[PDB]
Amino acid sequence: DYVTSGITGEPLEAYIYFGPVYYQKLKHMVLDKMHARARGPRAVLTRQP
Amino acid sequence: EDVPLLLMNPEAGKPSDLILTRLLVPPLCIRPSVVNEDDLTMKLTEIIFLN
Repeated sequence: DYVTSGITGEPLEAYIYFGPVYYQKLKHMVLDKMHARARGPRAVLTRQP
Repeated sequence: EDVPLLLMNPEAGKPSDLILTRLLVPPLCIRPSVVNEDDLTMKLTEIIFLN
C-alpha cells in the first residue's frame, strides 16, 4: 500500500505491506523474569547465596 | 628404616595411623543443627552408643 510517514508527513518511497496477522501473546513476561539481589539469605551450611 | 619403602613420608604420616582408635568430631558449623539434626550427628551418636 501507498503509505504516508507519520513523523515527517511526506510519503514513503517504497510501498508497505499491511495486513491482519494473528499474533499471540506468550507467557514469558518481563515482570516475572526481572530479578536482582544485593545481599540477602544465605545457606546455613555453605555460607553463600 | 622400612617405612619409606612403603612409600610413606614419615614426616607426614606413620603406618600406625591408618587404624583409627580415636576419632575427631566435626564442629557445629560443619553439621548444622537445623537442616532436625544432620546425619553426621546421628552417626556420631550411634558410635558413642555402640562404645
